[PDB]
Amino acid sequence: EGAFKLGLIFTVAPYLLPKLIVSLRRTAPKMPLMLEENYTHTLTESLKRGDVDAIIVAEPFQEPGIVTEPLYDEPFFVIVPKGHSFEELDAVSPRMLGEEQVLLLTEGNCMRDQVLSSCTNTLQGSSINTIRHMVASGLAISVLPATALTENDHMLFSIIPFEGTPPSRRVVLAYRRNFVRPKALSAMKAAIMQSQLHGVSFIC
Amino acid sequence: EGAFKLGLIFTVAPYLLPKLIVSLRRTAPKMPLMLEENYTHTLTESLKRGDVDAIIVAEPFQEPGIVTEPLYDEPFFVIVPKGHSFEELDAVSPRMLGEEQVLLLTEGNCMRDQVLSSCSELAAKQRIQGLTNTLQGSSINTIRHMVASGLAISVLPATALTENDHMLFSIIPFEGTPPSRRVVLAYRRNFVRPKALSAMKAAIMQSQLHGVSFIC
Ligand SMILES: [Cl-]
Ligand SMILES: [Cl-]
Repeated sequence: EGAFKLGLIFTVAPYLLPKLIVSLRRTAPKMPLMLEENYTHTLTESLKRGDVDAIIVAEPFQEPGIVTEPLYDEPFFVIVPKGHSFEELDAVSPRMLGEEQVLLLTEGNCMRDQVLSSCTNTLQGSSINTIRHMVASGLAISVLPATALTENDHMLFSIIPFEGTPPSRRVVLAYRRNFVRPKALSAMKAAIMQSQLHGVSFIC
Repeated sequence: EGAFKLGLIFTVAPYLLPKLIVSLRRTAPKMPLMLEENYTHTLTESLKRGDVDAIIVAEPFQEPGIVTEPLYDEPFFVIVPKGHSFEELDAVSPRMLGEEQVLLLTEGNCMRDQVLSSCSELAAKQRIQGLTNTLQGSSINTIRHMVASGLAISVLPATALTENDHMLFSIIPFEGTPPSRRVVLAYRRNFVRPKALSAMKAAIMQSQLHGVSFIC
């Protein structure tokens, strides 16, 4: 088979891919990947031009001539520096975060909106990588997507769940209505679905 | 506010930060960090305007009124899909990867040139149709996953190599003298906080990062 071109948003790509490759070898053993990571907007534009075959992005997503399929829901968690007061709380986070310094990802990341919608000087990182290590060092607190949280990273900060129903995002596969590789696409949505990504609720 | 503003290149930040954060809690346990990851040239401009207190970059680096202090050398390794011929090879990779499809980082990554300048059978392809025809990924993240998917082979910095990703591709050593990069600390020459600086170099030197040789 010949290369599928897949684009994933920044806040998803580094976490989904490792598992997508493994389950892709089950579902499309002979199909190489050509991979793009980028902002939703530049990703939509590139898919519209057929520069890229399918992209993984998140609600809200609506675009003429483009089809999306649900993949999974991914809950958010609050992270805080070691010794932050929320360390005493079980899963006590609603919008008690109005009184805290919160790092939000830069504009262009759909993750700024989805946390903002849950609850100039606004402390802000360009990425999860810089945001998690800023928090680790005590600069402030943030909100991360479940799949961005290493089992092994309670050494760096503390993950404090939201209470009740956590804010979450819906990750989806977007592709052109007129796309003409039905087998590659279908093989792709199955690798993702059989991927075994931790921390999410697959949509079935 | 006690906050030290530190910038690091893309191909360094994700691998050094976690350890650095841990060393830093011994050597400046009250110094919070503002961080930026970016391309070298972007980073230098920020250092110069004082938006950032210091930056982590690699050789070659020379800039007027900027000082650098070496931190470590970091070898490169070839990575190849599962089942690639290089897999039964010894540590055989000289530059006989002029014969292979070689993924390389996009323009703005100093790692593009370091990989190039090592080999030359590879600069040839760039001389050809290069710099857009070239087979490239903007990040080590997309590259590692194209190599693992089947797409091609590549050359990676040691500290990017998960001791537990033999699942995805195969790490092939360069024979004899591995090509390497030199990671260094750069700051303006008359920075007012020599103590902040010195705790940074200290925390990095003691970070215990794997696969590098520290420069003492
Ligand atoms: Cl990120
Ligand atoms: Cl540069």
